[PDB]
Amino acid sequence: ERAGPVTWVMMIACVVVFIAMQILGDQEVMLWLAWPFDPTLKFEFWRYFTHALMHFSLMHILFNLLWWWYLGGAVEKRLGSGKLIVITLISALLSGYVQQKFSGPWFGGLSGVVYALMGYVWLRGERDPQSGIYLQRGLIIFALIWIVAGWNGAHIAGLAVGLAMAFVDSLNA
Amino acid sequence: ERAGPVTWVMMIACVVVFIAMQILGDQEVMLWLAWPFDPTLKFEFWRYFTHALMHFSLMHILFNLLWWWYLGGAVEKRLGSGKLIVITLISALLSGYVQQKFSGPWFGGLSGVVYALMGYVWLRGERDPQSGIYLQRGLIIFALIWIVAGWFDLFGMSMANGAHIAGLAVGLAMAFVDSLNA
Repeated sequence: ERAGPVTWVMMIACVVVFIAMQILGDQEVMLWLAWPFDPTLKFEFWRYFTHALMHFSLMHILFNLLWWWYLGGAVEKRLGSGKLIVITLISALLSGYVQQKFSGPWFGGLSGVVYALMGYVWLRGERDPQSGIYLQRGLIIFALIWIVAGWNGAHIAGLAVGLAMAFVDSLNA
Repeated sequence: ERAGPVTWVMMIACVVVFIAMQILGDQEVMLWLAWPFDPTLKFEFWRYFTHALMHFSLMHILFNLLWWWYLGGAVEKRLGSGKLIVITLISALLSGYVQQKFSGPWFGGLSGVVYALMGYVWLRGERDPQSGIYLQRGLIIFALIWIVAGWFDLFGMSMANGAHIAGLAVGLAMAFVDSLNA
């Protein structure tokens, strides 16, 4: 079993983004991918999303990609790539907007999306067991500890998203 | 022209597309602007949004652009273009997903985003009256005489449509969040 394209291309890219940042420096890269930090840049749409692709530390990228590898691979595997992409896009945007709103356009990371995967995977397994998707009991808290690991709101919004779609999804059948 | 840049470009973009669809026919333009309909296109990212650019009838694009211009406008003036772009992006995404999910990839319209702006606008005025934004009581009602003139003043069945609740949810979300700061 190998992880799907979505899950893979995200990991690799975030590794390639960390790439540039280490070399060129955090500053230079965010100058390129950061959430619109000036009106002049407001129409540069990629910015609404590319901020997820940026990490500032070893631990930061390491845990985010582990949660993304495990959750993100399970979702793409059982429910498909489309399901992963949307959860990602919406959660990246929502969280990005809540972050930008309260603390400035200078941030980066795949933690907003991770929290969405945590709320989506966990919720479905609980509501729609047979669906195949669920958050392993042991890992519930390597992650609820990643949920309580931070105490954030730019993380709640993302959780809300995961939770939202998961509700919709365990709402069909 | 008083309407801001976002509001303005979106309307022009919709007219330019509707025209093209007319032309090349709805089929062709969807081919290009429809939510990914085949794995081969899954990574053509514009598609996840561009679906909102297409309309299938005169009355479709009309009321859509009317509410967009009335509502979109207001937001963009009183709250900035950023606020309108993000509302447009998150609601286009969440509502197109729901749609696709339950009814496939062939759709279109700016109705999902209209449900979001209405919800936001309305909700923000009710919670943050002073923010300056609100949905004119009559207007609110030209939505409610309507949820209540298809639901109550009935016609079809119940227009509380699949993709329109997610769109609404988004706006109600961001509104609830913006009326939460102060």
